[PDB]
Amino acid sequence: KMKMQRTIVIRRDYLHYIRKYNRFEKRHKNMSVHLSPCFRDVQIGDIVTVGECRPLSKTVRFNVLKVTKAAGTKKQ
Amino acid sequence: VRMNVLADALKSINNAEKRGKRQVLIRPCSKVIVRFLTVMMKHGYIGEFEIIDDHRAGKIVVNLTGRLNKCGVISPRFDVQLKDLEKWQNNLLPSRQFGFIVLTTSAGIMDHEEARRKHTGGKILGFFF
Amino acid sequence: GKCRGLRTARKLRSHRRDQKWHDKQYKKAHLGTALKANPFGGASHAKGIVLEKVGVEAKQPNSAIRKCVRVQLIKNGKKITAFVPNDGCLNFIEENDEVLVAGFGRKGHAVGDIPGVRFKVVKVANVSLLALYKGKKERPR
Amino acid sequence: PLAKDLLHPSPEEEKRKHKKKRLVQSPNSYFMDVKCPGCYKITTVFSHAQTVVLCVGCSTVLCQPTGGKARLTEGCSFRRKQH
Amino acid sequence: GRMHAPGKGLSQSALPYRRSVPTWLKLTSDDVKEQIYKLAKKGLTPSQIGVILRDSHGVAQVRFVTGNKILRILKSKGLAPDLPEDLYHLIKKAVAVRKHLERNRKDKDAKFRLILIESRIHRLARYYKTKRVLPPNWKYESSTASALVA
RNA sequence: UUAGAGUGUUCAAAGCAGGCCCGAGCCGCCUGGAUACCGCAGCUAGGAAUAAUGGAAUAGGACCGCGGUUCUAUUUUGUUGGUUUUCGGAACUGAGGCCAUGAUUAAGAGGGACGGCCGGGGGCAUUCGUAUUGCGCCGCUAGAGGUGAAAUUCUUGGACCGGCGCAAGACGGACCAGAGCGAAAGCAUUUGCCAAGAAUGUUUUCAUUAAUCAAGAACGAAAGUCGGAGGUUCGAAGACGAUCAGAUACCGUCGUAGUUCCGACCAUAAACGAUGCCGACCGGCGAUGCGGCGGCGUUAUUCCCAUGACCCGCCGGGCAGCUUCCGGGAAACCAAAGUCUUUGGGUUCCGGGGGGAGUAUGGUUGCAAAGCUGAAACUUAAAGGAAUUGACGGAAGGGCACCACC
RNA sequence: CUUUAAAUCCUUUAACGAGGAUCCAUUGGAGGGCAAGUCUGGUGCCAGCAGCCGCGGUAAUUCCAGCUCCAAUAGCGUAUAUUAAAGUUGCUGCAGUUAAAAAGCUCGUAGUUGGAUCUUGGGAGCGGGCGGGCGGUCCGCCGCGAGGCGAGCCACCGCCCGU
Repeated sequence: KMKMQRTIVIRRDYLHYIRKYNRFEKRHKNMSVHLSPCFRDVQIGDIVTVGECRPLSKTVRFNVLKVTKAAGTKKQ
Repeated sequence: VRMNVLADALKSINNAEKRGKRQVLIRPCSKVIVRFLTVMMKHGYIGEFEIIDDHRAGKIVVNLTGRLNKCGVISPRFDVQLKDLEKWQNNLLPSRQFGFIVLTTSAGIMDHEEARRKHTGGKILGFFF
Repeated sequence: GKCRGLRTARKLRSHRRDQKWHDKQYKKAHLGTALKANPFGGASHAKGIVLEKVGVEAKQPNSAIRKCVRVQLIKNGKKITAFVPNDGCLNFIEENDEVLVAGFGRKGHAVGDIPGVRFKVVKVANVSLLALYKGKKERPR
Repeated sequence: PLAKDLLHPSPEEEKRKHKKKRLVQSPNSYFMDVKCPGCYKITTVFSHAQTVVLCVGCSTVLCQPTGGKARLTEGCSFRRKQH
Repeated sequence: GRMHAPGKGLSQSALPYRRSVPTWLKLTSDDVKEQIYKLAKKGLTPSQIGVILRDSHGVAQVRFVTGNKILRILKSKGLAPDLPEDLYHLIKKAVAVRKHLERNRKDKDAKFRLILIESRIHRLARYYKTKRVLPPNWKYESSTASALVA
């Protein structure tokens, strides 16, 4: 999501292992992170690397350090 | 459609061994399947086979031999943390004295006795005895 | 005929968390309505006074008149029928006696010829019903 | 025990199987030449045609696509399988 | 088996093993590349262009004698269709049926076949949209669609 | 704490304790109280088979090349203090370069195009065939219908029968089959028209686009409901006549709803193959439908030729059949209900003894009928499937007997 | 006496302290499952027993008792919760034609699974090491210091087999 100004909402997929079966179970937990207001040109659906921080807000703890996907997208 | 292309090949020889034929052909081919049958041939469980080549896929012919009893496949491709390996070869094998289970590994595909010496693990493929 | 996948651990799990409910040996023991209708509060035994003494017949194949007691509990104030298991030990039971009642021996079911009675009597006014029979004790008169 | 070679079968059993079920699959058609009746500009034409062909040397139709194999209007020289 | 009507059909073509020039008629890629344009300009989908080159001209496969298949040729020059050749026809069948459907209302067979065909198209849109051939903001309407097609 | 090592708490459960050497002469010595296990998550570092995932396609990697702008200083006579250069780097910018210049194959996966067909596939119009009922006209007569037997019924107001026509509504007999198509319910008069579809045939195209499926959506026989038009036959309900002890049933004469048609609701059937979908493999055989192929003779033509119709075979996909100890199963049976303790191709729904019950209540859809979702209290020792022997049949096939008949 | 703030019990030495009821062993059974009586008296579909199948209406192997035997032995039955048995909750591991059981059929989003392919190949290469026939050797017998063998302590070498 590219909603409310100066912060974005990121899904985060990962696998949880059930002990009983020998099989995994997909989950996901999505969290808000601040942003550098330098940035337009941060599309959605693209990977990002995020770092920990002091509790910026009620639900804003992690903060964005560098975005990581532009080649699999449109014109140069 | 076809999903576990290892599974279909093994059932193709297993059903052909039960009848008593000498040769059998399997429809698809792969390194996973070629490196599989070589494990059997390295133990003498089968004869000597040929790998027809095309541009499409390749189709292996195998010269079966009356030495293997059953050639199963185990899916999904599990893990073997080398502490579960002794459980597997006791609830999936006829006995400890004979029969081997093949499990893929960071050092190639190899039957479990190889895994113990190279002291590693990895995902599991199938079994024969 | 199965899921058997490798990222399917949830479906194998929310299926068995669903089909367990059809195991009546489990639906009873894990649903609050099963214990609620138990005259005992799930207890092993339950005291309660005797409000009359009645006899009850036997089923078709063999005839008799099993002797019983209409014990009312004090825990819930319910009313239950209690078999008096012994040979002619309905002479020590009397009205307003506070007898001790136990499960009959089939975990909440009748047993044999007795129709609809799931409870037997172990003590009578704080003396053992076995003790009264063999005579070791004696109920003061 | 019905032990027969699936590697070296007769060149005549291979016609007793589908276009796909042979040892190494190969099309059942064959590219053929035609002498263009009345003229000497010899053109190529595919045996299992699904389209007509019209000859400036004839001004009349040459091959007629019917079913799954072509039928030629007038006989001509027919080379085959130079591929 | 098929995707919507049952039956494990099997009538597909079968390429030869030999990957060489026919060596009966070369007419090398300079001619063919500049030849396909005449057929593509005259108006023929890349599906039909292979026929006329195969049936009369004589070509094993355009991918053999020339460099690349009939779309990669038509991609560079600027003769790639507006819509992919399989999608364009699927809309035609979806449009003609809808035309017949607004007249013969109780023709329950068409009202069914239209449901399969709109499902085929919407499956191709959700595939092309990933491969960037079609823009993300594309949407099949069933009303604005007949204006795209003759 | 579990495991386990060392140790004689008299043994053990335990405990982390103890053993020497001598009166004691040393102004004491030797030691113990360890190890493994402790997922999942986080950190670290070797392995890179399998499984995700990535990279230059309308230009991108390479060559410390020669050019601009714009700036950030280190330190040289000015030790410090202000000014100009170059270098190094950083930002955008000018020509050609070395790329073997970058696009794996095209699946007995799939979509799509193409060609000749095929099919009681679907819709709309068109057309025919007898039959039934009604009626007009003419003929001859006294009975006609109907059942096991009759009667209600039909005629002295000429019925039933025979002939020529007229009107109506339904229905497609015989051809019609273990034959065809459709997802299933289902579909059979000639002709036309509209649009679709499987299968084959392909040295065409795209290059993974595909399998299965909660929530959701289209179709869903019969019956039933709502409005309009028609109502031949049959006909729930109804009134009668019979048989019966009763017969508000079977049987017979009438007969409303209904049956058929156009427009909407309803979403249920032993809607059955009581047998999920897709994919692979394991026996033979004679035929059947469609397509294409190879064929020697015949028949339609005066000519192989275009093509039918016969006749011999092959290949794919169908509906199905016969046989076999491949192999399963409780067995009847099964080329799937096989490849199942020698169990694991992928995926959906669903059952846990019988009854209470598919009931009560709650939610929800429905004009109504009802449909979907859906318990417990209590009760019970058996409910239930296949085969085997008998008994029995107002069940058929043979045969005998005056305790049977003629 | 010892133990311990103080006593208490075990431990150590005293004076007494066993002839069958002294110093007396039970709790549940004897139809089957399930070890052990087709023994005697009573009761007569009564009393009652019995987890279940079942016994009781004149000969009760089951009731009430006597005798004899059986189970566990300072413990043993009863009640209920619970685990194994349970392949009757089944991921290893269940079933669905008829025994309960597959939506009427199709489409289909979440969800699950997804064809093939990027040295699936060698060198008298170089060397270290396990066992192994080997050519050699320090080495061990043998020999006359002219000589004969390679495996058996020690292994070494160029080489092959053993994935």
